[PDB]
Amino acid sequence: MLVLGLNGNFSAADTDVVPQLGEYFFHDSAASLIRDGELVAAVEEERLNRIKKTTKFPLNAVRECLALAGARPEDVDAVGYYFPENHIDTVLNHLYTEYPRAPLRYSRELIRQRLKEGLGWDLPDEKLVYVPHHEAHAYSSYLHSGMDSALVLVLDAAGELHSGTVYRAEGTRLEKLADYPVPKSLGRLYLNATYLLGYGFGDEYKVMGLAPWGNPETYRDTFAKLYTLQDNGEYELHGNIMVPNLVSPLFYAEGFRPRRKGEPFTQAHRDFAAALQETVEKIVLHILEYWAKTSGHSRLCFGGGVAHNSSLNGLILKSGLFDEVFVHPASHDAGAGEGAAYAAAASLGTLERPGKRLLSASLGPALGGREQIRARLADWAPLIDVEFPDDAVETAAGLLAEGQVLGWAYGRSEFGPRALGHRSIVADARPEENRTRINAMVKKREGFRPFAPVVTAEAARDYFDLSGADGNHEFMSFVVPVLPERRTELGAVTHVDGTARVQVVSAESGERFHRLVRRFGELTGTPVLLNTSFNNNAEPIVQSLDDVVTSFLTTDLDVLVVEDCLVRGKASPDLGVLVPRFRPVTRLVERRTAGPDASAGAKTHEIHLDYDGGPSAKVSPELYELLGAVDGTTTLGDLAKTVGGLSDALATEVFALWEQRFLTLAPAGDIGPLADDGT
Amino acid sequence: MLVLGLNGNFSAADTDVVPQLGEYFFHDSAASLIRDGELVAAVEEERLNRIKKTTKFPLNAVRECLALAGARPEDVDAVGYYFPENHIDTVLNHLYTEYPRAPLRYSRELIRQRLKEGLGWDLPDEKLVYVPHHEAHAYSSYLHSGMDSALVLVLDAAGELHSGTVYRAEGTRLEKLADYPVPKSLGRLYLNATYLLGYGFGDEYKVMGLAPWGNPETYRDTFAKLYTLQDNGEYELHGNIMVPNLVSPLFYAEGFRPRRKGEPFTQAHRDFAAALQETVEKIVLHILEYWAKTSGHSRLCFGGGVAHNSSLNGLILKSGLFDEVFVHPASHDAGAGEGAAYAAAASLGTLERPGKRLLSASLGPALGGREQIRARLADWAPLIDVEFPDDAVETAAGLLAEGQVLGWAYGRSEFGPRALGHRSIVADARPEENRTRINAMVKKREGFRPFAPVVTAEAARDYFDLSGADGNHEFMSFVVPVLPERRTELGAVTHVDGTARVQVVSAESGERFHRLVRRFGELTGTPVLLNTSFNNNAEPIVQSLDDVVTSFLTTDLDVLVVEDCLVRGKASPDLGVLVPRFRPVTRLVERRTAGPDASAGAKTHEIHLDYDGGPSAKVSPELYELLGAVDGTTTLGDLAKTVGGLSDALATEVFALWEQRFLTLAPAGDIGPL
Ligand SMILES: NC(=O)OP(=O)(O)OC[C@H]1O[C@@H](n2cnc3c(N)ncnc32)[C@H](O)[C@@H]1O
Ligand SMILES: NC(=O)OP(=O)(O)OC[C@H]1O[C@@H](n2cnc3c(N)ncnc32)[C@H](O)[C@@H]1O
Ligand SMILES: [Cl-]
Ligand SMILES: [Fe+3]
Ligand SMILES: [Fe+3]
Repeated sequence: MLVLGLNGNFSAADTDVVPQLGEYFFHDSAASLIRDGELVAAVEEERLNRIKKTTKFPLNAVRECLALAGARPEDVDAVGYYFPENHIDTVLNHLYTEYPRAPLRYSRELIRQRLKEGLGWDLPDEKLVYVPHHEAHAYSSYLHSGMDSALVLVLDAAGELHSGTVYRAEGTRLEKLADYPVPKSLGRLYLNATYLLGYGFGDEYKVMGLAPWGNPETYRDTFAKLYTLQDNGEYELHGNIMVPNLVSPLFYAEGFRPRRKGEPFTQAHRDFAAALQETVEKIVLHILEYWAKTSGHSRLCFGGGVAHNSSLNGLILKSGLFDEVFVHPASHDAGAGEGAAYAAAASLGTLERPGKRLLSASLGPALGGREQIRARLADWAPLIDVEFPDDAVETAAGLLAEGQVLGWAYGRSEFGPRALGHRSIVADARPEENRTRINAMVKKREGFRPFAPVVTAEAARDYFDLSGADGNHEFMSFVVPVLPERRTELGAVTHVDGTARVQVVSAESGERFHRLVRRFGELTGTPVLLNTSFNNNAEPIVQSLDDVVTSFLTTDLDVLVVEDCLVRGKASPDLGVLVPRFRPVTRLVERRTAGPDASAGAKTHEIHLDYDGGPSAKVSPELYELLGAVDGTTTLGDLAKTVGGLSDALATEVFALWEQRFLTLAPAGDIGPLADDGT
Repeated sequence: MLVLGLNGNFSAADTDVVPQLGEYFFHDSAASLIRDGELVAAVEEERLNRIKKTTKFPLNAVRECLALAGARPEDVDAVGYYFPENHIDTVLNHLYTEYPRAPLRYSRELIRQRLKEGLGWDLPDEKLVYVPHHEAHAYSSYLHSGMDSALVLVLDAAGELHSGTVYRAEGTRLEKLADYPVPKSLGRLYLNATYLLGYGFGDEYKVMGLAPWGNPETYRDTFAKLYTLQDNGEYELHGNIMVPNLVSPLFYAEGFRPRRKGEPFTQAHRDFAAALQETVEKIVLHILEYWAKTSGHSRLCFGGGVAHNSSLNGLILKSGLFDEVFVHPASHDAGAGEGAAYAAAASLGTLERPGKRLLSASLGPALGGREQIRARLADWAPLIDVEFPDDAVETAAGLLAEGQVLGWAYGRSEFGPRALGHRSIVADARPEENRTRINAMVKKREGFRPFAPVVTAEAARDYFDLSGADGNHEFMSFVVPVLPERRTELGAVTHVDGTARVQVVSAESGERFHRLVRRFGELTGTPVLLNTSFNNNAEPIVQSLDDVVTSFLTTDLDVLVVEDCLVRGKASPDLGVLVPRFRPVTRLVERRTAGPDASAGAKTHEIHLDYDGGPSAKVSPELYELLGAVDGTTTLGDLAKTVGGLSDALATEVFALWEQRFLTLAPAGDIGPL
């Protein structure tokens, strides 16, 4: 029983179905593959087209999943899509009325066209199954829990009918107990508020990170005017007719000032985050207190995008409402993509389910075999120095004990937003200094952002308070207090309220990463490391060896450990050997605007990425002339010859474009097809 | 007592308050000036910045109104703005949360900044008055009616609180009788439906013109699912939670396929428009049947943007529900700007009002004095031939009788969307082939579109069925039946259903235009002309002399009559003497996207206008190089020398960009102050 689960919109690599298609129109595209009831492969398209939370059709994700499964497209028994057909087609139809030049192609025709043109795959109509959105979420969260029965709660921003749903799950059977309508979305509430802080879609985790720095008393009475808790676990959100934002009109009327780009976070801003987080917590605990008592159940699965609020999950864990709580690594729409595969199989006979609780999210493409990796690392010679230690974990453990910050790339990439030791950046977890050192310098993000610890299963309870229930910690789903007697010891991974988004690694969840942290513990007396995602501020988590090396070379990391090779950056790297390549969304433009006196203004030049929210950057006339000749094969050095050579000024200008990922820059050729490692 | 009325957003000429500010965020910007109760000047900003239904701050309109009144900024006693302060600021606040780079400037600071930087006018806080939106519509529509008591209905997309409001008016006082919430908007319903016919904001009256070609029965039962009439003049619209469009999900579920831009209008499209138009008529007449008998009024003023639905007005006229009906020429938000002035005046003293029913919309800037018009037409000599007939009206009537299609430009431009004899295109109303060609060749628009007649007041009842109530026909507010025995004769202006959006012109409403129509009637026996607005498909109604000549030369008009000068295009027009200028929104781009094997794709060049909805067009490599050197003073002939002479292909390529208004082309100099 081999079933593809699909989520996201339908745009091609280089264009969107409607020009500048909204980034909120079916985001976090992904593909999942199940076989005989198990999740055999899953990867978000963002890892492959390098567009954070992309909406584009997950064609690459499908190709990669089929390769990991050793399947042809025609081997696939069914395809599940994470919304009902009439709902997606109604939304598409609405986009088409707003863009009258777009041809009338609805989801079924588009899915078949993308697979046909992309994979030579001729999908028969009977193999495509469309699925209720909250059902998809519920299957994904509950079926990987290892539980045989559970209360299931789903809370997200937009199901077709509901923003919230409560189920009773038993075996492979879901029974809806309650629902909440779309305008009551707590995910929409959170996003609406997030905009008042100078942030936008995808920044919710930043707002959650900020909230402990604020006082929830300041705006508590203001938020009280936006919701009311009611009997039987009901609530209302109080809308308005003025703007599509629940929160902005009232806060404007009380003098709140939305944060501007590049501005600092005032105490008003910090307190707003704190009150927003406490609001969503109170409503969800209101829901769960009622449905715990009413259903009688002791086990909870929590899905939907809202279940990436690990602070909320920590409060659910400590509430004492449940004995067990499970949360999936990909609880946002990529998880509904997986769930849709299971719902498609259920629609076509009895449902085969996973045999055990999910412990590892290592499910995307691997980096490649040792032969092809070495070969490719050699293409990078003009830029890096490679060692081959005897025990790369031992060497890495010592280097971390020495105080270095490591890139750590091994095996199959993580499904969902957290890095868990397959595409990670790791450092010593004890010195506070590592916080501003990694935030400001190497990862280039805001300072209030705390860092997440990874600890061995054996030492977990010597450092963290996991009480209140038995939650799953392999995926950093839960924020838990750090025990007071360990707070100062864990100076880098302890938030202001003494809490931490802990990963608990085991020989089961990740043998190599468990070995690393254990071995570090023996060397140091503290088996806890800092673990943050391996990417800079302009890209999602790195996927390929090339992505890994590129990201190493464009951040200030000390050493990179990638499949037992120890990589360092040469003294002066020769950028001239790299071959520049446009991304599918790269645009290069010379512009003239209207001058005063109604002349043609003077030429300016820019590069940008053509998707909604895509970045943009000025380029010098000289780099514009160089980039216009990019052919995909000639090296940067050789292209620069046409403008007098790759001078230090040009190389610096190119490097800064590289850091923002406007172009692909890598040695000639590729690493070739990913080899059969025999697993 | 001198009061300025304002409406629109606050964007400058070249930038918008937020980048790509949506075209619906405070559109139809305009300024109005009232002195001693009388509307002395009014013009929409679109006529001056040449962006249809523009949202930009009406800076040029304010300056032009002050000049027409002979007033200085410091003379203005008050300024009214057509929405409450908190409402417009809440919307601005929302846009700022979506665009965190934009600084937190709200409407009071923005309005005073635009006036100070734009006019040198430091406006004190106490002179700025914000006004309820439907109250502003109501004042405008009622105070110009000539009536001393009336029922006043306002229907539009949305005021700050309501989609519709019903008032009692007596003397100068408005008292509210009823209101309808924002989700019940009939304006929003009609605009939602308009999006299904491949159209957008501003196109509603095209859908209106399509409706008589459709059968209203096909989708009647479908539309019946989106509204319910209730007792005592109430009604409800049934929304949905999938998409922000009331209409599209239901019609999708029944297999409706929204027309694509540049595809024909199928019979299902036509039937869709006909059922839509019937639906809104049913609901409005339901509202008005209740409130006429309840309020006791025999007279009705109807305003708000929905009052530009001339078909609806004609059914209100024939309904027998009222003895009299008045509709203002500018019932959309420009008219709300004017009403904001009256409300501002009322809050700062007693309220002076118009002495008479408004008969003329000729309220914008004029074309200029006779000598500056003659001198400026001389500057255009390399492209035009000019005659100076003894009696231009006499000559024009004869040319019309010989089958010529005339541009007609005189005096002050029309306020509101209809051309009424000051910026008009006119032709013989009799041959049906005139509608076919003027649609295809001159206005360059869809063949289904009807044409509106102008008739003399003395012959109106010989041709049209005006009966029922007494409505005002000076501004083409009402669709009326053409008399059956005249439908054959009026081949070009009788719509498929036998109706016509008539302008009845009189010596009092437009003396010169009336003389033209009367004289044409004397020559031919038919005192009726076709009268369409003087603009091509790429511009709003022409304003200045250079606008009129530009439009004449880039439309396929036979002859232009402008302030008694007879203008025709030269056999070979020398485009090289024209000085190209960028418009403030013109952008010139050389672009590369990704190509094969992740290469840089091949260069392309394009020109575009930088506003939401703005057009774009490809340009050749060599025109791109030419336009890159535009300095605003050098002629196109001199500019083309750098690229090796003004080729015949370059001139042709330039002419087509001129026709689409991507740049300004005009002889050196200008007409000077008017
Ligand atoms: N159907 C659909 O909309 O996709 P989805 O399941 O991925 O839900 C995303 C929603 O979860 C909310 N959300 C996401 N992350 C969140 C976080 N860390 N904290 C609070 N809310 C969050 C987010 O604001 C957004 O409203
Ligand atoms: N409300 C506001 O902000 O400005 P406003 O007074 O100018 O109203 C615009 C509204 O009039 C509606 N509208 C315009 N023309 C229309 C027509 N011919 N038929 C129906 N509705 C029309 C249009 O669809 C739109 O919903
Ligand atoms: Cl591994
Ligand atoms: Fe979801
Ligand atoms: Fe209005």
